[PDB]
Amino acid sequence: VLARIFKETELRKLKVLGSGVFGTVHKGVWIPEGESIKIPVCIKVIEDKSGRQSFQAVTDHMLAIGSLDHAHIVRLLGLCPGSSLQLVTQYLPLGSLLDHVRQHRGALGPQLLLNWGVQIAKGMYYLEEHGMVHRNLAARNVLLKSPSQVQVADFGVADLLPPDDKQAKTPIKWMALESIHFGKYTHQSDVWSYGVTVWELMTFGAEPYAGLRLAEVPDLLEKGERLAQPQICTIDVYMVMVKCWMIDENIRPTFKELANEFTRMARDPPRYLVIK
Ligand SMILES: COc1cc(Nc2c(C#N)cnc3cc(OCCCN4CCN(C)CC4)c(OC)cc23)c(Cl)cc1Cl
Repeated sequence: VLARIFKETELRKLKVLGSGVFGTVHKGVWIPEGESIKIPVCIKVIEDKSGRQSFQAVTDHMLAIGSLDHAHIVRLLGLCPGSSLQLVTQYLPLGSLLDHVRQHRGALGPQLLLNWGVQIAKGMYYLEEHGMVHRNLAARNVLLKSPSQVQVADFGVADLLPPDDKQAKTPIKWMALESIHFGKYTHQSDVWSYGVTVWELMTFGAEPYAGLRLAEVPDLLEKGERLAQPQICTIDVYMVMVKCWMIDENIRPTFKELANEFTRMARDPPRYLVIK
């Protein structure tokens, strides 16, 4: 695939859906010139409020995000350079998997939970096979394309911005220790974030390290503390998560191994998730 470079005139933002550190997200419309059609899209505006740099040039890394497509990632339809960067995707109205599980909780049933572990790993495996480091995997950035199928969103976006060493800006509770301590991001550090994400699913959207201050999270990890075993998880599921949070980057599983292992468990869900 190949992403489109939009003219500013064929994009219109219509409503803010959210706002974080990696930009503001809008419901939008794509109006391709002269075709008499208005296509619903989702628009993420990235503005560098720290250093006030522009995004007028189409970098190799923006083209890399735009040449990826897979059933379990959100395709980047295109972008629109400018003083702020606009990223354009399909609009997925069903929203985020985090909100879904928080609302329905155990009513979702064990098959769907394990199936989603498979799908997120397959999406991540695709991204790894194409050399794309996500840098911000989390249950909030897994989106429902359908009631049963999810897609990994926001891959590559953190790299669109240069680091600011000015003295909360990054998602500490989802990050591998090597990323916190050294700013190093790899497919192996995406595996750590994957383990947190599937922990979010099995707890139905509990907050990781619920009541501790962010400053204290690295020290607890080095001392060997980890997210607790979810109530529905048998020891076999939890052990897959624990291997994801090894400080040794080389002991963590691969995305191929993770998709394989959740495939095997999804073949007999109640032997692995026990939902009262
Ligand atoms: C464009 O670029 C990017 C966009 C995104 N984020 C989203 C992507 C994608 N992709 C796709 N689809 C999304 C749909 C959303 O809202 C749907 C449900 C909300 N409704 C609000 C109003 N009430 C009445 C009903 C529910 C949404 O909300 C925040 C974010 C979405 C990301 Cl994570 C990264 C990049 Cl680079």
